[PDB]
Amino acid sequence: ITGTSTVGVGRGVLGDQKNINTTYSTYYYLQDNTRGNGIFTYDAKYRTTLPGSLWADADNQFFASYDAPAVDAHYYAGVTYDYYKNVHNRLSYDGNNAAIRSSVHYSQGYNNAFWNGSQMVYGDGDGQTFIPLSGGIDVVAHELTHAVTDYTAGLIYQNESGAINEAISDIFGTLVEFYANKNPDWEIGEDVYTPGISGDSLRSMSDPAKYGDPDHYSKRYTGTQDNGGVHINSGIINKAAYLISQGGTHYGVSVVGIGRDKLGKIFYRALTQYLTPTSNFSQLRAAAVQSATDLYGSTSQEVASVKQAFDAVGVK
Ligand SMILES: [Ca+2]
Ligand SMILES: [Ca+2]
Ligand SMILES: [Ca+2]
Ligand SMILES: [Ca+2]
Ligand SMILES: [Zn+2]
Repeated sequence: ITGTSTVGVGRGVLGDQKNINTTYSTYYYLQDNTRGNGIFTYDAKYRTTLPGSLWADADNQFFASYDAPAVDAHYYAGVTYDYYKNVHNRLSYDGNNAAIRSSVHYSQGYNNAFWNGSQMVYGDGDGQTFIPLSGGIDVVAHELTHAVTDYTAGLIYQNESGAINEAISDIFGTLVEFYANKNPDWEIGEDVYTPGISGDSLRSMSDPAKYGDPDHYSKRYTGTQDNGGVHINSGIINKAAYLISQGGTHYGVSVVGIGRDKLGKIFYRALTQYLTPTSNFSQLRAAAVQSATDLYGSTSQEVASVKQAFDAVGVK
C-alpha cells in the first residue's frame, strides 16, 4: 500500500521485544520500505488461502499473542535480506530487490513452513511439536534461501539435487542465525521445536545421525518418500558444510576448518555460478572445489579442506 514508513514495536514468538518497519496509511501495515522493493507480511487467518491479507494494525503496537508470529516473520525476513546484501552483495532473492512476502497463521495446528515459489508460509504449530515456526530465524532464512536457490541454481526438488537444495537452505539458514548472533548453533529449528523438550532440534548439521539422518554417502536414502529423501540426504551435505567451517575428523578423515565466512563464500559462489537444476552430490563437490579455487587458489587450504570434507562424507 502507499503510505509513509514508520517504526512499530512488538514482541516475537519467544517473547523478545523488537522494532519492526511498518507503513502508515489509516492503519499500520507490516510493510518494510527500508529494504529493496519492500518486505510484506500477511495474515492467513488460519486458512490455506494465500497470501491472505496484508497485516493491518490499528496502533503500530504488536504485543498481542496473535501478533507474535507476524512480528518475527517480518523481522527475520529483514535480517535475512541484510545478510545476503551485506555479505554476498545480493539484493533480495532474485538479485533485483524483488518484494519479499510472507504469510503467518497458515491453517490450524500446522507443523511446518515453506516457500511456495512466490512467498514464505508459516504454520503456528500444534503447541506440542512446534510453536509458530517464524520464531526460528534459521527457519525463516531456510525458507527464503529456497527463493534464492529457485532464482539461481534451480535445483530440482527431488533426489540428490533436492537434497542439495535442502542442505543449501540449512547452511545459509544457519549462517544467517550466526550473522544475527543470538544463540547461534549448527542445529535447525531448535527455537520453535518441541517446547516441552530442551536441547533438541529438527535436524543437526554437526551430527545429522542424532536424528537418524545420514552423515555419509553409504547411508543415503533412495526410496520414494520425502521426494526421495530430500530432508534426509541433506545430512550428508550439511555434515560436509559443517566440517568445512568447523573442521574435525569424521570416519577417520580429518578436515581443517576454515570458518563460517569462507564456507558461505564458497557455497554461495557454488550456488550462483556452478550448480544447475540437475546437480548431484558429486557435481556439488566439483562446484565447491572450483568455487574455492576461484576465491583462494588451486593450492589453497580452502580447496584442500573442501576436498577433505566431502571425502569424509563419502562424496567423490
Ligand atoms: Ca496493535
Ligand atoms: Ca540457535
Ligand atoms: Ca539453529
Ligand atoms: Ca525443543
Ligand atoms: Zn526446505
